[PDB]
Amino acid sequence: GKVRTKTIKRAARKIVENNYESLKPKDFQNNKAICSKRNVAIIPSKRLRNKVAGYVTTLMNRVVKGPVHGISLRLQEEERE
RNA sequence: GGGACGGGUGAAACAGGAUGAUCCCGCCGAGACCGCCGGCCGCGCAGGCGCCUGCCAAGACCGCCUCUGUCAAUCAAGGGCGAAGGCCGGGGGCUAGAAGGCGAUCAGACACCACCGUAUUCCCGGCCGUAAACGGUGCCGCCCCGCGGCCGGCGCGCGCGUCCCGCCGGCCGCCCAGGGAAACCGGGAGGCUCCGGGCUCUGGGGGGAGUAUGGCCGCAAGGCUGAAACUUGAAGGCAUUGACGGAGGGGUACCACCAGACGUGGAGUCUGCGGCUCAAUCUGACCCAACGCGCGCACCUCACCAGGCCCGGACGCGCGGAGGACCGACAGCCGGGCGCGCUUUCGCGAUCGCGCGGGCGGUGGUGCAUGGCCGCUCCCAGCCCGUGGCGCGAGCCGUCUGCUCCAUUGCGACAACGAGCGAGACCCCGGCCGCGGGCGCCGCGGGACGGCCCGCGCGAGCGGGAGGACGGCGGGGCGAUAGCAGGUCUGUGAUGCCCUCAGACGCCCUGGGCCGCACGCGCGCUACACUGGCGGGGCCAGCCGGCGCCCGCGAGGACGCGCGGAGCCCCCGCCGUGGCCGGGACCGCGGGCUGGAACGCCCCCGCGCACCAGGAAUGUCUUGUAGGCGCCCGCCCCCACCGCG
Ligand SMILES: CC[C@H]1CN2CCc3cc(OC)c(OC)cc3[C@@H]2C[C@@H]1C[C@H]1NCCc2cc(OC)c(OC)cc21
Ligand SMILES: [Mg+2]
Ligand SMILES: [Mg+2]
Ligand SMILES: [Mg+2]
Ligand SMILES: [Mg+2]
Ligand SMILES: [Mg+2]
Repeated sequence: GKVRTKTIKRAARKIVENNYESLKPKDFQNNKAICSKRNVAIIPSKRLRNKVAGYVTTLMNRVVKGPVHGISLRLQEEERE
């Protein structure tokens, strides 16, 4: 499985926009661990958790290098003028 | 001049060439025709119109404080012009080319393709008078959204450009209203059921039939005009959804191909399927999507054939019955046998007997009356809902002519917005690691996620390299909407309606048959040998699993207890290319097992069929895979060339 279904992407986007300060991209361990938290998000199945975490890391580094539309980063401070 | 082919086709073959072709070059003759410029340019009443030079007459448009004064529009009759082909009489003869000839293609080809070639194509004079002669839209006249291009003429403005602002006329494109059955028109096909500007022509369901008979015209071919009888229930127009296409564009798959591998069809044989035979050889299914499939047929299984027992007829109503309803039997004959039948005479006692209503039962029929279960479409990626919008409407958008994915899987848009099903996720199995427990290795968890690096791409995602037990859908299960006259009434206390119901299609018993064989083929098995056959020896599997002693050559047999695994292969020798020690079909004595009963199955001696690698055709397959080798379960009294593993 390489193409990721819609559910993965939508939930991953929600997670990033919600928990951004504690998702360091480029690692598959931190993000998996954080997604394990129920205060963060709940995954019924192991494989789904790994899949979601992987997409979350790829989205997070894509964003840290160049933020995207549809994901809110509160960057006004450096673009509010 | 030079020296061997040239022509033509998808590929070829007829015609041409040492009598020098094809090719190069120069000259000569004749007759057609008028290119690239050439056009949402133009002219003309239409048909139609393209070399240079000269001559002749003509025409529309524009400009005008020119002239006349209703002189106009449309039109049967009548007159004139009129593509191409065709005809008459004269000229001319190069290309092409009806007819004709010939070579190919084809089952045929007198057609499409190739080659030769008459009339014709050209000019003069004259007939004919037809075309999808189409803008499939008659002529005159009025009003009418907006934008724009080109042609001709004239005027205004300036910074004088072949500038831009206008007017008339012409040729075009898009288009709001409006119109329409709609396609579409909008310089009208508008101003019209709110249905009257003027003139002429045509039509009244489809065929018969533009035919017959008359008339006029013409050399002719033919043109103009133009019925009836009879027959028929639809024929047609515009548009929607599907299916199909020897239509185009994107994709995809060893049930498709490339590259290979292993095979089948050639023999012998197991089995099933048609045909023949019999008393019966019981039946279902016939391209994918019937033919080792409806889970192993001596009796049952079993319907089919030859024969025979029994009522095992509930429950109600009417009549009879213990002064005796119904039921069994020793002995002798006929009967495969039975108190089956008969011949004498004993026994039993209401568990009922006859009729009428009313049952149960039945591998009997319709799978085209049905339920249920499968097969196929489908080893697919597709299917729909609420609100909203477009159309009179069936319907359309949502649900994608962009880029990606094996995938309506995703990125990014858009009169659509928002959800759902299928796909994924999901469950079983195996590879690595940990904990716990442990008669027997079996319970709970981690781990792999396109995660890291480098290239690209906004994007999702593609290519390469690592590290790791494993790297990119590892093998299976589940399986959308809608549908089929697919199979099944012979799987069932699943069933409607038919047929059978006391000489039974009920149930049971003895036999036979389903295996019978001039022949056609479907899935398989054994071989055609030296990469081998025989003998002796050594040795390791998993689904899982039972052994000792003694007789017997072996298959097997009598005892007694709980204990236990192979072929290929490797080593040593013989055989030595001979249908031979390859091959083991077929057949004759014999010894055993199961079973009430061998037609069934094993072992021993003997005989030793075809087969020398298999035509036209055709099937399957990408890693622990094909192929080769063997081992257990299923149905099973005995037996596996079958099927699941
Ligand atoms: C009109 C002549 C026909 C003669 N043949 C028959 C055999 C044949 C075999 C071919 O396979 C190689 C072939 O490929 C081009 C052509 C032929 C010709 C076919 C001719 C039939 C003709 N009409 C049908 C379709 C067709 C297609 C063609 O392909 C272009 C073609 O080539 C000239 C001719 C034809
Ligand atoms: Mg002519
Ligand atoms: Mg007309
Ligand atoms: Mg009217
Ligand atoms: Mg009418
Ligand atoms: Mg009519």
